[PDB]
Amino acid sequence: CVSVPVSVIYDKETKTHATLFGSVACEHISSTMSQYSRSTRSMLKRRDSTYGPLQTPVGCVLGLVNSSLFVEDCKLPLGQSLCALPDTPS
Amino acid sequence: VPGEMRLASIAFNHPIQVDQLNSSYFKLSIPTNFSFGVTQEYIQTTIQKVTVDCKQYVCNGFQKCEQLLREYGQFCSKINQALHGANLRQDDSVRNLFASVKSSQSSPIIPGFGGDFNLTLLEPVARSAIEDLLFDKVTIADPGYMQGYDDCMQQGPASARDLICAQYVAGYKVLPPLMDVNMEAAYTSSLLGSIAGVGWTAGLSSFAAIPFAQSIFYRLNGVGITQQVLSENQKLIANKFNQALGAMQTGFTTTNEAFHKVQDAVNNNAQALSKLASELSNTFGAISASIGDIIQRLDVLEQDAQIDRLINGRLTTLNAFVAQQLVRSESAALSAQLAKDKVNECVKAQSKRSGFCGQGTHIVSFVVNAPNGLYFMHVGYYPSNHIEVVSAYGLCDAANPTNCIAPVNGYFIKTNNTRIVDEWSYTGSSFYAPEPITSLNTKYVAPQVTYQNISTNLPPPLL
Amino acid sequence: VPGEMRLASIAFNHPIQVDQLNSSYFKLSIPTNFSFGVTQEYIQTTIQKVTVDCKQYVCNGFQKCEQLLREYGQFCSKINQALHGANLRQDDSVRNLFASVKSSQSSPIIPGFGGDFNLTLLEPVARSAIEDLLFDKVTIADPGYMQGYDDCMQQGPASARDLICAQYVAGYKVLPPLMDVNMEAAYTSSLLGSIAGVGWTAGLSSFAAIPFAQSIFYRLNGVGITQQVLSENQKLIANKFNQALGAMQTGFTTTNEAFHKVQDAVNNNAQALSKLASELSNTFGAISASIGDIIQRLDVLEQDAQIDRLINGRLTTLNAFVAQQLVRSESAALSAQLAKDKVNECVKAQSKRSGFCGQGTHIVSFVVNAPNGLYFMHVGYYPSNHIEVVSAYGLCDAANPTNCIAPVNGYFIKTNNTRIVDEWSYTGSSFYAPEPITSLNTKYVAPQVTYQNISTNLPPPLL
Amino acid sequence: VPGEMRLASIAFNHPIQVDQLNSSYFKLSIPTNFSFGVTQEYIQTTIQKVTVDCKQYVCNGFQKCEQLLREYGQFCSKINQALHGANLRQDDSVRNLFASVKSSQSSPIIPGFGGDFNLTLLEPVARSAIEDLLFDKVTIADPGYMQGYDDCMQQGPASARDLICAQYVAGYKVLPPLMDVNMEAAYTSSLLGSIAGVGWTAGLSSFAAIPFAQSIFYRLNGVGITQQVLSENQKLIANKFNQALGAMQTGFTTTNEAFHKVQDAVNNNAQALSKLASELSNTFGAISASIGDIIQRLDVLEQDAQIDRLINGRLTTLNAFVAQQLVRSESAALSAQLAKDKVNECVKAQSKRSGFCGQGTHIVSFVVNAPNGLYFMHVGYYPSNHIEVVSAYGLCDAANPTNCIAPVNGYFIKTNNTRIVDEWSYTGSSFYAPEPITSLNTKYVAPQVTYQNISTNLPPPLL
Ligand SMILES: *[C@@H]1O[C@H](CO)[C@@H](O[C@@H]2O[C@H](CO)[C@@H](O)[C@H](O)[C@H]2NC(C)=O)[C@H](O)[C@H]1NC(C)=O
Ligand SMILES: *[C@@H]1O[C@H](CO)[C@@H](O[C@@H]2O[C@H](CO)[C@@H](O)[C@H](O)[C@H]2NC(C)=O)[C@H](O)[C@H]1NC(C)=O
Ligand SMILES: *[C@@H]1O[C@H](CO)[C@@H](O[C@@H]2O[C@H](CO)[C@@H](O)[C@H](O)[C@H]2NC(C)=O)[C@H](O)[C@H]1NC(C)=O
Ligand SMILES: *[C@@H]1O[C@H](CO)[C@@H](O[C@@H]2O[C@H](CO)[C@@H](O)[C@H](O)[C@H]2NC(C)=O)[C@H](O)[C@H]1NC(C)=O
Ligand SMILES: *[C@@H]1O[C@H](CO)[C@@H](O[C@@H]2O[C@H](CO)[C@@H](O)[C@H](O)[C@H]2NC(C)=O)[C@H](O)[C@H]1NC(C)=O
Ligand SMILES: *[C@@H]1O[C@H](CO)[C@@H](O[C@@H]2O[C@H](CO)[C@@H](O)[C@H](O)[C@H]2NC(C)=O)[C@H](O)[C@H]1NC(C)=O
Ligand SMILES: *[C@@H]1O[C@H](CO)[C@@H](O[C@@H]2O[C@H](CO)[C@@H](O)[C@H](O)[C@H]2NC(C)=O)[C@H](O)[C@H]1NC(C)=O
Ligand SMILES: *[C@@H]1O[C@H](CO)[C@@H](O[C@@H]2O[C@H](CO)[C@@H](O)[C@H](O)[C@H]2NC(C)=O)[C@H](O)[C@H]1NC(C)=O
Ligand SMILES: *[C@@H]1O[C@H](CO)[C@@H](O[C@@H]2O[C@H](CO)[C@@H](O)[C@H](O)[C@H]2NC(C)=O)[C@H](O)[C@H]1NC(C)=O
Ligand SMILES: *[C@@H]1O[C@H](CO)[C@@H](O[C@@H]2O[C@H](CO)[C@@H](O)[C@H](O)[C@H]2NC(C)=O)[C@H](O)[C@H]1NC(C)=O
Ligand SMILES: *[C@@H]1O[C@H](CO)[C@@H](O[C@@H]2O[C@H](CO)[C@@H](O)[C@H](O)[C@H]2NC(C)=O)[C@H](O)[C@H]1NC(C)=O
Ligand SMILES: *[C@@H]1O[C@H](CO)[C@@H](O[C@@H]2O[C@H](CO)[C@@H](O)[C@H](O)[C@H]2NC(C)=O)[C@H](O)[C@H]1NC(C)=O
Ligand SMILES: *[C@@H]1O[C@H](CO)[C@@H](O)[C@H](O)[C@H]1NC(C)=O
Ligand SMILES: *[C@@H]1O[C@H](CO)[C@@H](O)[C@H](O)[C@H]1NC(C)=O
Ligand SMILES: *[C@@H]1O[C@H](CO)[C@@H](O)[C@H](O)[C@H]1NC(C)=O
Ligand SMILES: *[C@@H]1O[C@H](CO)[C@@H](O)[C@H](O)[C@H]1NC(C)=O
Repeated sequence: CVSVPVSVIYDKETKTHATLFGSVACEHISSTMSQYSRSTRSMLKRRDSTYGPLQTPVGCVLGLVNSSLFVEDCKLPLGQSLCALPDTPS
Repeated sequence: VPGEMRLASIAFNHPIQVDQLNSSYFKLSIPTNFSFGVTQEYIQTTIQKVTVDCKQYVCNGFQKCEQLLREYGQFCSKINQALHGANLRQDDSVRNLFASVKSSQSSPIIPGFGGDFNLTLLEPVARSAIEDLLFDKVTIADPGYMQGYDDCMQQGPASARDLICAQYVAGYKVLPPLMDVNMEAAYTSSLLGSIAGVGWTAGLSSFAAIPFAQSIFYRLNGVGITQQVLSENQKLIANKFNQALGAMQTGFTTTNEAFHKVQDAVNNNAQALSKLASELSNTFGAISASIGDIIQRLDVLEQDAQIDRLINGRLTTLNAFVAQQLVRSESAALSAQLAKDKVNECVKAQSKRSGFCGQGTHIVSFVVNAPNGLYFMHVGYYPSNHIEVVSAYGLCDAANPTNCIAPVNGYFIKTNNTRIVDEWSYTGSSFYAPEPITSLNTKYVAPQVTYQNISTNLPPPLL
Repeated sequence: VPGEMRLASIAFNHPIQVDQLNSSYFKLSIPTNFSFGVTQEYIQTTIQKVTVDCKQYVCNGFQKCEQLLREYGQFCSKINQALHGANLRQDDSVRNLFASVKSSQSSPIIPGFGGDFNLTLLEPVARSAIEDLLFDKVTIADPGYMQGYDDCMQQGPASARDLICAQYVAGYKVLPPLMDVNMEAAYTSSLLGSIAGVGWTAGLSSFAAIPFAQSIFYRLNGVGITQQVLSENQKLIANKFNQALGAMQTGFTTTNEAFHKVQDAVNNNAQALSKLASELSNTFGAISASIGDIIQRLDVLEQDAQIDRLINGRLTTLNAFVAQQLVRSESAALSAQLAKDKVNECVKAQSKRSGFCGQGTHIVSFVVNAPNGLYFMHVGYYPSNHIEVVSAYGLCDAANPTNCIAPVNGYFIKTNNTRIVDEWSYTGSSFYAPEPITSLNTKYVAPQVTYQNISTNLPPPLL
Repeated sequence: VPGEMRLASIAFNHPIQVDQLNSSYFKLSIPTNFSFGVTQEYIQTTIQKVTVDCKQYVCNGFQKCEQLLREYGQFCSKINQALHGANLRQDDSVRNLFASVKSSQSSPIIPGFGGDFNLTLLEPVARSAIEDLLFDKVTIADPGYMQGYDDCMQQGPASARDLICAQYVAGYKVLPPLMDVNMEAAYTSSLLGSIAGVGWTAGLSSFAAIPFAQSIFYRLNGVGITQQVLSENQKLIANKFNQALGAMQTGFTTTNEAFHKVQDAVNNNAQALSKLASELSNTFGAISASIGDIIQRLDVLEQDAQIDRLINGRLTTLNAFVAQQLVRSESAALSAQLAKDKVNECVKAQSKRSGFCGQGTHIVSFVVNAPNGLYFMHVGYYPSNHIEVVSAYGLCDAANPTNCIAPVNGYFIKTNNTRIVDEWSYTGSSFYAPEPITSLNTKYVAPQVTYQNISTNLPPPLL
C-alpha cells in the first residue's frame, strides 16, 4: 500500500502551523483526509479550509500562502531554496 | 490577527559586481567607511568528573542483590577503571591548557587600562563582566562539596531536592573542578596583563608594557589602513570599538548561538547523570526496580530471577554511561588543545588567516572562562560604502623607463583628491584616503608594461 | 599466457645526493626545468538527513504490535529526538560553511576569464566541468521529493523499484538537501569572481578585479621564480597550467583515490538505509519477521511472544542506527569546519605551508561541490633537471670589508652564464636563470666571514 | 620516619610585574641570559592490524558449534569485512605519511654532521640514539612471523608462552607492519639529510647542503637575537644546545609524559587482543566456555542450548572488538595527518606560531619513529635574568621633525652601555646587547609624537 508521510511546520511564537505531505504531491491532496494520520486536523482547517494545497519543490503544503518573498532565515527553512515565513504578531 | 505562514525563498544576496577591465589599468573598489563588530564562540573543554560505587548503584543495600551482583563484579571493576582513566585525562587537559595561558611577565592591571577603549572585561575587583554574564545567565546548577550533607540531612531545610542529595542513595559521586575560580581568574588576569602588545617581534622574551589603544592602532596599520587616517580618527575608532564591545551586553541571550552552546555543555552533563539516576527506578523486564519490593512480595525461588534481571539491567546502564563518557572525554581533549592554539594565535597575536574570529581579517580577541569551557570574543572588520576608482599596477618615470615603483600595502590610483595636484595618489588597501605618492608608501621594482608613466611629478624617485 | 605472481620488494627511490662542502662556499642544486601537475582531495561534509516513524517502522500497521510497542514508546522518543538533533547539526554546518564561501564583492564572470589559462571550471551557462564529471561519474541514486509518490503508486510505471518507494512501507523518510544546486552554484560562482586576486594586501576590504593569468604570475614570483623568466615563458607557463588542468579529464575515475572517497560518501549513506530496510525482514529469534504471519499461523498465547521478540529486535536496530548517525554527524561537522579554513587558506589565498595541496609549495587551488561534500583541486610545483653550481652565503666589496650584501629570495652563484662578465650572478630560489647582481635582487647586510669578495664589479654597492 | 600527608595549596607563581608608564617612553623588560631546553610529544599513528577466523574463534573445531554457528554466519562476514576496511585505512595512512617524509634531494650524512652540535640522532651505522632508547625502554612484545611456528610447536623450547602461539588455537592473526625498520629508517635519514636548511626561501626546489650549526644561527637571528651576540657566543650556544639535547638521556623514563604515551599505545593494542583471547574462556550464561565439556557431560537436548549461549556470547565479543577497532583506526588516521603537517611545519621549517613545540618560540625540531607512532623532540627558548630599561617607540632628528626612524626587529633604548657615547642604543627583541643605532638595525618611518628626539648623533639619517 502507499501512504502519505507528514511533517508539521510549527511556530511557538504565533501558535500556528502549516503542513507538508512531501512526495505525495498536491494532485492527491485535499483539506480533508480519509486515510488517516490523527483523529483531528481542525487546527489547520481554521485557515486551510479556504485554500487549495500549494505545490512546492520540497513537498505539497496546506496553509502556505504564495507571497513571492525572499528571506534569509524563517527559522522554519524547508530546505532546498524554500522557507516557511511566520506571520507578524498584531 | 496573524494569518497563515507565507511562501518565501531562501534569499541569496548577490555580491557587488565589479567589472573587469583590459590593458594596464583597473577598477578598484575601495571602502570609504569602516566600522567594527564582534563574533563569538564557545569551546567546551570539560566533562563533569564522575565516580560510581557499583555496590550501591546496582542495589540499595540489599544482600540478595550483593550475592548475585558478586557474579558480575568484574564488570564494575571495568566501569570504575575506565572512568578513572577518563577523569585523569580531564585533569591533564585542564592543567595543560592553563599552563599555556600563564605568562612569565606581565603588566599590572588597574582600572583605566584600555585608555579610550572601554574594556568591560577588566577584573571587577576578580573575573570580568563577561564571566558574570555567562555564569548568571546560564542555568547552571549549584555545586555541593561544602556544606553539603547537612542540607540533605534531616538537620537542614526540608525543601532541599538537590540531585546531589540523591547521590547519597545512588552511590554516585560528583567530583570537584580542578582549578577553582580564583586560579582560573589568575590565569586570565595574566593574559590581560600581556595585552599591549604583540608587536616589536618576539614578545616571547622581552615585554613592552604599552597602552591598549596603541596596540589597536598598530593592528589597524597592520591591515592596510594608513597612519594619517588613524591619527585623525583615533577617537572615532575608540568609539566604534566600544560600540562593537557594547554588543556583548545583549550577546548573553538564548538567541546567541555561542551562548546556546555554553548552555548545552551544561545540559549535556546534567543528562548524563539524570539518565544514571532515572535508570535506578527502571525495571529491566523485572517485576520491580526495587529489591525491597521484590523480596517483600515474592517467594525466594522467584526473587532471585527478578533481582538478576535488575542487576543485569543496572550494569547495562553503567556500560552505556561509561562508553559515552570515554568518547566525550576524548572529544573534550581535542577541543582543549584547539583552544590552546587559539589563545596563542588570536588572543596573544594578530591573525592573518581569515576564516577565524571576526568576519573580516583580525583585530584583538579575548578569552574568558565559561561554564564547562572557554568563551571567546573576536573583534572583526566590516568596511563599507565602497567607491570605484581607476588604479595602476605600478608607476614609472615617463622620462626614464628604468625608474619604476610599486605601492606598499596599498594601491596607486588616479588622483580624484583635490588636495593632490599630482595625477596619481596612494591609498591603503583597507581604506580610501589618497595621499601624495612618496617613498614611505612605495617600493622600487623591476619595470613592467602595466606600470603607468608620470611625466610630471613622482617624488619616488623624483629624478 | 601470464604466469605466477613475482617476488619484488617495495621500492624506495633514494633522493638525489648533494655533497656537503666546507668553508665559505657550497654546492647548490638548482632546478632548470619546471613543470606543473595537480593533486586532489574530497571532503565529505554531509550525512543524508533522516527521520523515522517508529510506529510504522517497528510494525506494518498491526494493532497487536502497537499494543506491545506501547510498552517501549520511550525508546522511539529517544530515537527521533536524537536524530532531530543530528539533522539540525547537519543544517547548521552547511549554512555556516557556505556563509564563509560568499564574497561581499566580486568580478562578473564571462567566458574568456582565464586568459591563456583554460579554466574548464567556469560556469557552463551553472556549475563547472568538474561538477558534472563528479555527478555523472559517481553512482549516486535519483532523488525523490517531486513527483515522488505517483511513480510508487499503481498510477505509474510498474518497473519502479526505488528504495524511496519502499519508504511508504518502512516508515522511513529521506529528507531534502539544505541548499539546492542553484544556491550552491551561486556560492561557488562568488568564489570564482573573487579570483584575481589575493595580492595587494587585505582584499578583505578592496577589490582589484584583475586577470587570472596575472594572479598566476604574481604567485610564481612568490615562490622564488624571477620576473624575467616569467615574462619570457608566459605562454609556456599557460600551456603547462593547461596540461596540469587537463589531467582532471581522467581524474574522475575509480583509480583516483579522491574520487573513490566521493563514491564512498555516497555508499555510506546508502548502507545506512539499506541496513534499516533489511532489518525489517529479519527475525530476532522470532518465528517470523512478519506480524501478519505470526498472527495468521499462531494461537494468541504464542503470538505475543513472537511479536515481542520482533519489536525488541526492531528497536535494537533503531538504536544502533542512531548511535551511528550521531557519530557520523559529528565527524562531518569537523570535516566541514576544516573545509571552511581550507577555502580561506588555499582557494582564497596562496599557501606557504607545504604538506597541503599540490606536492610542491603552492599555486592556485579550486573548490567545487561534490556528492556529499566538497572537492578540491590543487595545482603543485614540480621542478626538475637540477644542476649543481657553487654558491656564496653573501658578497662583499673586496676593497671595502663593510660593504656587504646578501641575495633576496635567491642565491649568489659563481657565474657560469656567458652573458655575464661579472664573476658572480644571481638566481632565484626556485629557478636557474643567472642575472647580473643588482640592487633589485640584493639586500645590504652585516659582514660575515662567508661572504665572498669581489674586487671587480658588484653594482650593489658599486662603490 | 615519615609522618602524615600535609595540607598544601596548589601553587600559582605570579608573573613578573612590569609597571606601565605614560607619555612617550616605557619600561622594557629585556632578558640578559638565554638558555635552551627541550619538550617532547608522541603521536600514535598505528593500531595493530588484525584478522579473525570466526569459525575457529567461536568454537575450537566442534561440529555442533559449526552447525549452530552457521545460523549466525552473516555476523562474522560483517566482522571480517569491517576489519578489512580498517586495516586498509591503516596501510593508506602509513604510506601516505611516509610519502611526505621523503625528500627529492638531500645531503649525505656522515659522522660529524652537526659541527659543534652533538646530534646524537645521527644514524648509528641505521636508526638513532632516540629510537633505540624508545624501543629498548618500552615494554613492547616480540614479533612473530619468522621463525614463528617452530617455537610454538613441540619441536621447540617448552617454555614458549607467546600470545602469538595462542593464535593457532584462537583463530586470531596478528598482521605484519607495513614499512619494516629499514624503510622507516630510509625515510627519516632523508629528513636528516634535508637539515641545513630551511632558509634562502623555497627549498622545495633548490638545495643548499650547508652546516647544521649555521641553520641554528640563522634561526636564532630569526627570533630577534642580533648577529654580534651570536658570533661571540657561538661556542656557548653549541654547548647549551648539547645540554638541552643531553636531557633526552633521562627523557625515556616512566616519569616522562610523552614516554608514557608511547607505552600506552603499546598497552592499548595488547589489551585489544588480550580481551579477545580471555573471552574464549568466558561463559556467557552457559554452563561452560568449552564445547568439548558441554558435549562430554550433557545430553544432546541440553548441549545445543549451552552451545548457542556460547556462540552468541563469542559473537557479541567480536562485535565489541570491531566497533572499537573502527573507532581507533579513524582516530589514528587523524593523528597521522596531523603528524604529516607537523613534519612539514617544525621539522622541515622554523615555527612562528608559539603554543607548539618548545615552550618559547621555535628552534629546530626532530622526528623519530616510535612504538606505534612518531616521537618528536623540540628545542625551546628559555630567556631569563631580565632587566628593566627605558625605551622609545622610535627616534627623530631633533633638528628635523621629518627625519624619523623605528627599530628593526628590536627596540631603541636609552643607552646604559658605556661603550656607546650616543644617548640611544639598539637591542634585539630577544636579547639585551646594546648596539650603536645604525641603518642595519633601523627603518625610516612616518613621524609620530612618541618618537624621541636626538639633537646629537643618530647615523640613521646622520644628516
Ligand atoms: C559611516 O558610518 C557611520 C557609522 O558607522 C555613519 O555615521 C552615523 O550613522 C548613524 C546611523 O543611524 C547616525 O545615526 C549617526 O548620527 C551618524 N553619525 C554622525 C556623526 O552623524 C556615517 O554617516 C557613515 N557614512 C559616511 C562617513 O559617509
Ligand atoms: C563604557 O564604560 C562605562 C564606564 O562607566 C560604562 O558605564 C557603566 O556601566 C555600568 C553597567 O552596570 C554601570 O553600572 C556604571 O554605573 C556605569 N558607569 C557610569 C559612570 O555611569 C559604559 O556602559 C560602557 N559602555 C559600553 C558600551 O559598555
Ligand atoms: C610606461 O612607459 C614604459 C616605457 O618607459 C612602457 O614600457 C613598454 O613595455 C613594453 C613591454 O615589452 C615594450 O615592448 C615597449 O617597447 C616599452 N616601451 C618603451 C618606450 O620602451 C610602458 O608600457 C608604459 N606604461 C603604460 C601603462 O603604457
Ligand atoms: C571624483 O571627483 C569628482 C569631482 O569632484 C566627484 O564628482 C562629484 O561628486 C559629488 C558627490 O556628492 C557630487 O555632488 C558632485 O556634483 C560631483 N561633481 C560633478 C562635476 O559631477 C566624484 O564623485 C569623485 N569620485 C569619487 C569616487 O570620489
Ligand atoms: C623540460 O620539460 C619539457 C616538458 O615539460 C620538455 O619539453 C617537451 O618534452 C616532451 C617529452 O615527450 C616532448 O615530447 C616535447 O616535444 C618537448 N617539448 C619540445 C618543445 O620539444 C623539455 O625538453 C625539458 N627539458 C629542458 C628544457 O631541458
Ligand atoms: C582548452 O579549452 C578548449 C576550449 O575550446 C577545450 O576544447 C573544447 O573541449 C570540449 C570538451 O567537450 C569540446 O566539447 C569543445 O568542442 C572543445 N572546443 C573546441 C573549440 O574544440 C580544450 O579541450 C581545453 N583543454 C584542456 C586540456 O582542457
Ligand atoms: C671577504 O673579505 C673579508 C674582509 O674584507 C673577510 O673577512 C674576514 O673575517 C674574519 C672573521 O673574523 C676576520 O677574522 C678576518 O680578519 C677578516 N678579514 C679581514 C681582511 O679583515 C672575509 O672572510 C672574506 N671572505 C671570504 C669568503 O674569504
Ligand atoms: C658551466 O659552463 C661550462 C662551460 O660552458 C659547461 O660545460 C659545457 O657543457 C655543455 C653541455 O652540453 C657541453 O656540451 C660542453 O662541451 C661543455 N664545455 C666544456 C668545455 O666541456 C657546464 O656544463 C656549465 N655548467 C652548468 C651547471 O651549467
Ligand atoms: C646565565 O646562565 C648560565 C647558565 O645557563 C650561568 O652560568 C653557569 O651557571 C651554573 C649554575 O650552577 C654554574 O654551575 C656554572 O659554573 C656557570 N657557568 C660559568 C661559566 O660559571 C650564568 O651564571 C648565568 N648568568 C649570567 C650570564 O649572568
Ligand atoms: C656528545 O657527543 C659525545 C660523542 O663522543 C658523546 O660521548 C659518547 O657517549 C656515548 C654514550 O654511550 C659513549 O658510548 C661514547 O664512548 C662517548 N664518546 C666518547 C668519545 O667518550 C657525549 O655523551 C655527547 N653528549 C651529550 C650531552 O649527549
Ligand atoms: C620629537 O620632536 C617632534 C618634533 O620634531 C615632536 O613632534 C610633535 O608632535 C605633536 C603631535 O601632534 C605636534 O602637535 C607637535 O607640534 C610636534 N612638535 C613640533 C615641534 O612640531 C615629538 O613629540 C617629539 N618627541 C617627543 C617624545 O617629545
Ligand atoms: C645601568 O648603568 C648603571 C651604571 O653603570 C648600573 O649601575 C651599577 O650596577 C652595578 C651592578 O653590579 C653595581 O655594582 C654598580 O654599583 C651600579 N652603579 C652605581 C653607580 O650604583 C645599572 O645597574 C645599569 N642598569 C642596567 C639595567 O644594566
Ligand atoms: C507563486 O506565484 C508565482 C507567480 O509567478 C508562481 O510562479 C509560483 O510557482 C507560485 N508558487 C506556488 C507554490 O503557488
Ligand atoms: C577592451 O578594450 C577595448 C578597446 O577598444 C574597449 O573598447 C573595451 O571596452 C575593453 N574592455 C573592457 C572590459 O574595458
Ligand atoms: C674540506 O677542506 C679540505 C681542505 O684541504 C678539502 O681537501 C676537503 O675536500 C674539504 N671537504 C669537502 C667536503 O669539500
Ligand atoms: C603619569 O604622568 C605623571 C606626570 O606627573 C607622573 O607623575 C606619573 O608617575 C605617571 N604615571 C606613570 C605610571 O609613570
